[PDB]
Amino acid sequence: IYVLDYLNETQQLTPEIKSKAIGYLNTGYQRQLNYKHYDGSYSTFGERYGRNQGNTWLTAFVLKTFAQARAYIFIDEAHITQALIWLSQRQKDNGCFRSSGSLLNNAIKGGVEDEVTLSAYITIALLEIPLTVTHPVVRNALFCLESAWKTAQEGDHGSHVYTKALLAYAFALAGNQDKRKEVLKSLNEEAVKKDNSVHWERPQKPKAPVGHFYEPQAPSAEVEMTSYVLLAYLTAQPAPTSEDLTSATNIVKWITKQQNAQGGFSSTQDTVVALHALSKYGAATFTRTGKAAQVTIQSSGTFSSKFQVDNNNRLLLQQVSLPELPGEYSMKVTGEGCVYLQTS
Amino acid sequence: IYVLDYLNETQQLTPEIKSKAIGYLNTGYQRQLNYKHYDGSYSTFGERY
Amino acid sequence: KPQYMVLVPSLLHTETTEKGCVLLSYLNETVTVSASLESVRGNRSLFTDLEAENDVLHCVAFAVPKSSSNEEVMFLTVQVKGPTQEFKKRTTVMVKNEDSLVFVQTDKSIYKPGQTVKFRVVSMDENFHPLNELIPLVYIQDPKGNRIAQWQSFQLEGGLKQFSFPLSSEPFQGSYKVVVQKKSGGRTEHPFTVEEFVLPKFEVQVTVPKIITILEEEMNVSVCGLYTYGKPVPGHVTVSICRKYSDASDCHGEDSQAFCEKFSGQLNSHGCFYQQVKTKVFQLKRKEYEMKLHTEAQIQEEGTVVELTGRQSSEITRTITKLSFVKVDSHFRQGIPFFGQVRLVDGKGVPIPNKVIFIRGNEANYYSNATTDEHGLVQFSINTTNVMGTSLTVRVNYKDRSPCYGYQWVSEEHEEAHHTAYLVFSPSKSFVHLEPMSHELPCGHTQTVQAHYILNGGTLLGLKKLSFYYLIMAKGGIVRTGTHGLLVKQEDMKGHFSISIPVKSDIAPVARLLIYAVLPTGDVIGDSAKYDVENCLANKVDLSFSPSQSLPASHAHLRVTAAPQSVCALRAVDQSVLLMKPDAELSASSVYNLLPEKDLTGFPGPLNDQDNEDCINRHNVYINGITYTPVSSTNEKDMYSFLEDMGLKAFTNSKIRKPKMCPQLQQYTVRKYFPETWIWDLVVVNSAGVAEVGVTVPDTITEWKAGAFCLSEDAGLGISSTASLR
Amino acid sequence: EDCINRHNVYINGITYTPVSSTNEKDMYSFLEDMGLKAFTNSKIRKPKM
Ligand SMILES: *[C@@H]1O[C@H](CO)[C@@H](O[C@@H]2O[C@H](CO)[C@@H](O)[C@H](O)[C@H]2NC(C)=O)[C@H](O)[C@H]1NC(C)=O
Ligand SMILES: *[C@H]1O[C@H](CO)[C@@H](O[C@@H]2O[C@H](CO)[C@@H](O)[C@H](O)[C@H]2NC(C)=O)[C@H](O)[C@H]1NC(C)=O
Ligand SMILES: *[C@@H]1O[C@H](CO)[C@@H](O)[C@H](O)[C@H]1NC(C)=O
Ligand SMILES: *[C@@H]1O[C@H](CO)[C@@H](O)[C@H](O)[C@H]1NC(C)=O
Ligand SMILES: *[C@@H]1O[C@H](CO)[C@@H](O)[C@H](O)[C@H]1NC(C)=O
Ligand SMILES: *[C@@H]1O[C@H](CO)[C@@H](O)[C@H](O)[C@H]1NC(C)=O
Ligand SMILES: *[C@@H]1O[C@H](CO)[C@@H](O)[C@H](O)[C@H]1NC(C)=O
Repeated sequence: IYVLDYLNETQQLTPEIKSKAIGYLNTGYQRQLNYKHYDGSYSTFGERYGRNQGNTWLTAFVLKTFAQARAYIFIDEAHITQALIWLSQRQKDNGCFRSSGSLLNNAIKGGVEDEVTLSAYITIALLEIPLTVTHPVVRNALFCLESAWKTAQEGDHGSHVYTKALLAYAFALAGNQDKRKEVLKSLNEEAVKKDNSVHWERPQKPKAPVGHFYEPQAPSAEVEMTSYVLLAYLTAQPAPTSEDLTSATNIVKWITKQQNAQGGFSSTQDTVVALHALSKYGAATFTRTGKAAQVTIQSSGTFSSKFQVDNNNRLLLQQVSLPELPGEYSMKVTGEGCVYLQTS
Repeated sequence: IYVLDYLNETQQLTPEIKSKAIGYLNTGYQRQLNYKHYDGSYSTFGERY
Repeated sequence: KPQYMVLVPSLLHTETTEKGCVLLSYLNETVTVSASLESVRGNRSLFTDLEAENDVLHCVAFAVPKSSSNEEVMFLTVQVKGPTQEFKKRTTVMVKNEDSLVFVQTDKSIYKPGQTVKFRVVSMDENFHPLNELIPLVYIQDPKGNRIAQWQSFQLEGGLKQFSFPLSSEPFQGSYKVVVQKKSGGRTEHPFTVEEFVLPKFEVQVTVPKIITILEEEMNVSVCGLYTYGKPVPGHVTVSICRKYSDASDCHGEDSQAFCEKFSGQLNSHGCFYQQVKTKVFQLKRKEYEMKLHTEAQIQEEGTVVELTGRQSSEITRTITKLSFVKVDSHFRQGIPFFGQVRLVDGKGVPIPNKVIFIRGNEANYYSNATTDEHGLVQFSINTTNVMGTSLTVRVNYKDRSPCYGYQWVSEEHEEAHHTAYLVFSPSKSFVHLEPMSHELPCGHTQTVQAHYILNGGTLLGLKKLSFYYLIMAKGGIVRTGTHGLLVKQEDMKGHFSISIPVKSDIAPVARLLIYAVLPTGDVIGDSAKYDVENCLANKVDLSFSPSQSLPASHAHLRVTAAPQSVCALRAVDQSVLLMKPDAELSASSVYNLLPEKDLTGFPGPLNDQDNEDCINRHNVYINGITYTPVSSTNEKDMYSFLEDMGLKAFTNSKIRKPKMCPQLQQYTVRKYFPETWIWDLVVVNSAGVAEVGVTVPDTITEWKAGAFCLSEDAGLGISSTASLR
Repeated sequence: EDCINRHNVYINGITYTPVSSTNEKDMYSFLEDMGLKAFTNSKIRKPKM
């Protein structure tokens, strides 16, 4: 679904791949209905085994996918409603709903299973649905988030990144401009930025021992979390600003560099969230009608240059040198269509 | 499908029965795809044989 | 600890008011509760609040409007805010755009050509107070799937309306219908036949066992044909008592009828005919099925024969000597004697006196004898200090159908009293069970139930006295409430205490009473109850008439009593077609079973439950003593469960639910006037009861089924009796 | 012969519990691993059911 949206938003698509993907989507949808619970919950096996209860994160993952799938193809609201009320039912008074661990693999999920991170992924998956912040469930969710954020902020460690990033993204979905400002500032403090981009990572050397093959029982989940960081940068109530877009550009450069030649990315979660992030980026940046951009560079030593950008040369890298020692290079852009301007 | 048409032609319908029938239709469609042939033909059992 | 408890039926009838209760106690009185019933999807919010104090129960009746969908779920949250305390708890509530309960009533059941049908329609809400409302549609339908008449978009103002429609001279014959359609899409029906016929002037009636069994050599039978003014009729009688389903093929011209025995009689001038028959020709055995009796009186000087089908279902039952329960506690407890009262009957339904029996209480090892008294009753008592779940049985004979049970070609059995009971969870080791009057409950009267409260240690620290709180639930909602506090003995177990309560009305044919006592330590006990409330109405009503008279004796009266400002629907009908064919389910029982959701018992389906998190599962179960041993789930009754089968749901903090651990993580001079009707009208009841003047129809002699159906906004509806005017 | 089987293992508390045998070292087992045998009256062997 997320690659469907990537294709349709970048416009590199066709009705054939479209129809084949649509068939895939209906097929996977129904084969997934064949695993859920009578209450509406969802399990790995589920049906044909009466003694069972579903998992939370899995129900949330299927909910998010049902959301965007509704966004593209048809799907019924009753299933998402039932899974939603199920998510509510598990919630505590002020604590957030528990983890009814009924999975088979920790690779499918990129998080650490913590109630904090779990509830964060859940409530953000909620907020991707058009959901009022005034809702009870979300009200309690934000309460959890604020609490957990303060505990991890004032604390010298709350994993420092993944928790904090997911919290940031959910806080952005709320409306708490100040809160998202402070948290993104904090994540920006602990930076893994590089020669021409930015990203984030887990501690890189866990304090306690680890396994052998690729750090087993630890996917290390850098792409998905960086993608969520990006996603958090991309969302304001009227439209984002410039500086969030620059940060987004850098982290997206890292993202696209971190893509696997086999296709997708190192897993399914990170692939999904990364494609969601890039889709939202292009929805912001990649305008399909803005096609008349004109750039004009002017420098105090009468060093003037001019460039044009349109659809035909959309992917063009127009490069030009800059000889003057004291650089006072005034860029001036006009027209339509976003432009990235990388100087070194 | 034909009763769907009947309801929607006579106008004695609603979006609820509509959506439930739509789900039935997709489900039966796919469960039927699970019986066809690789050439495109269709059999009672078909697949897994 | 400071304590609260808020309670409400899990269902919500919308577009009206619904009651819910709250209890509060033990400190920081200045508290504010608030219920928020919210439509999750999209958004809706209905907000309700109250400010309250300690040691008080109070119930608020919040109202709900209509919605978009017919039936929905809603998040009900509740917030308790005391000056130094806060608590919040939510759940799912079933909301439903209830369909008003409505119906019809005709002038007559059957019709002949040239006449006009006349009927009326009625509607009401949960409360049987009348309801004024616009109806989308009602219509009359002709048997071919085609329509004959229709009326649309009409508003009830007295909570009812009347309509008529004339029939042609040569329409279609058969079972015509009338139908109503409501704005919800709900539809209702009331049939009526249409055909030619003659007016009867007598009715045959048999007397015979309504229930006949195996061990029967003979049978009393009698034939009595009532007449006009119930007078004796002379002529001829012939009955055809019959068994059915012989070895015939029920096909190829083979009559399925088994032995049909025919008895003639000359129906005498005075009195009625009798006959004692012998059942040897019937072979009251395995493969000779139920008993139909078709009695045909040919009245003389007309040649006119009419039949009655009778006692078709005379239960020739295998289960002979069937004893019974009456008042069985469903439950027992580890610290108590329970005493079941148990009647004994057999066959016809007559109790046997002085008959020994054996009573086996298993997992109490209580094998005790008793006997049947004049009423077949035994009140066996069993002390209970024992294991989890108890089984109980009683017999008069042993655990087998002693005479020739194994042949595959046998027809006999004997009932066995069977019953099972589970105990409460009471970690306090205190509990309150109730001794009820568990049988038929009259109306308009007070009754005292009694209660066996017991207190492990009493209040541990607490204060001196304690409190009990009882609720009487009706029609899936709430009706009545109260409480009672009592000074506790210092550290001791006090057993008995009674509670009286009124049975005026306003309560379902079931009355779900419960009670619960509360402990400042955060603890609680209680117990439910059930009373088969006799079908009985709030608004009393009555009828009368100036008495019977002669043939054209025009001036007659009808009178009715009801509430001082009301109306009544008055159906006097010449009882000949009604003699020919009866009415249809017209009674208070009609009103009652027409109700939607008689009993709220258990939550609905779409909502499952609300789970909690406490898992006491040890790594190893830590079973000190002689040996170790694993974990397992129990099976026993709970307060959460008491309030579930009660029907409602509640929020609190105390230990209500048992600490069910989490499952295992391990995985892989006269001029005739119209007959067939006398009076069909509406009338108004002043503040002194009404009295109208009916007008004696001539040239007609039968019963006069008078029917009174009254209505007032204040007292609700009323159903008065079958007064004749012979 | 000292079989200690209750009808059920008789827990009052969170729930009831089932039966199971144990696994721990014993004086009888001490003397068996010793390689010898003996006769007494006291409780040496665990009260196996
Ligand atoms: C394809 O991607 C576009 C990117 O804008 C999505 O947005 C739609 O663009 C089409 C262009 O014709 C508009 O007509 C729609 O109003 C836009 N909004 C929609 C339809 O969601 C669009 O979702 C995708 N599909 C298309 C091309 O409509
Ligand atoms: C069933 O009912 C309608 C009745 O007209 C069917 O016909 C369609 O009506 C729509 C009305 O806008 C036309 O635009 C279509 O051209 C008609 N043919 C279609 C849509 O197949 C239609 O088959 C069904 N659904 C409706 C109500 O359109
Ligand atoms: C839902 O939210 C809006 C927010 O302004 C509120 O005004 C509205 O009354 C609510 N209910 C409906 C049906 O829109
Ligand atoms: C209730 O009041 C007492 C005294 O003011 C206070 O100590 C307590 O914290 C309050 N809240 C409780 C018992 O929850
Ligand atoms: C009914 O049967 C009994 C014998 O069982 C007999 O004595 C009696 O006369 C019969 N008739 C009536 C009215 O009891
Ligand atoms: C049943 O017990 C009573 C004593 O309580 C005894 O009289 C009676 O004989 C016993 N039953 C039989 C069949 O003897
Ligand atoms: C009930 O029976 C048990 C048997 O031990 C006894 O302990 C208890 O005192 C009896 N209670 C009575 C007769 O009230």
